[PDB]
Amino acid sequence: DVSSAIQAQNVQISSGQLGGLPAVKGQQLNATIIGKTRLQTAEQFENILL
Amino acid sequence: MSKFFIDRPIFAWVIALVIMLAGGLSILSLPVNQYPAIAPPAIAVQVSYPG
Repeated sequence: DVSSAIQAQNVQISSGQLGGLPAVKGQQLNATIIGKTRLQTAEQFENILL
Repeated sequence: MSKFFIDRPIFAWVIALVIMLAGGLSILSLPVNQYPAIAPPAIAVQVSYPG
């Protein structure tokens, strides 16, 4: 349960682009959307709820 | 050598013809290019890590 859990709450999510291709006519403003990256501290790990 | 060829002008001609015939025929295998290979070799390493 702990492994499955650790895997669940410590996984870089891809997260696409905000204006990618194709797009709606116009828009003009395209930008990458950075999601969360994986955990780092011991404390963040101590908190991944089971 | 020279004195030798002075009275043997055909022999002289033949070494010259052999040189020409050979070097001539060589032009039918030489590749033609603008400059020789002058750029330093390079290697690219590439990875997409999506997101």
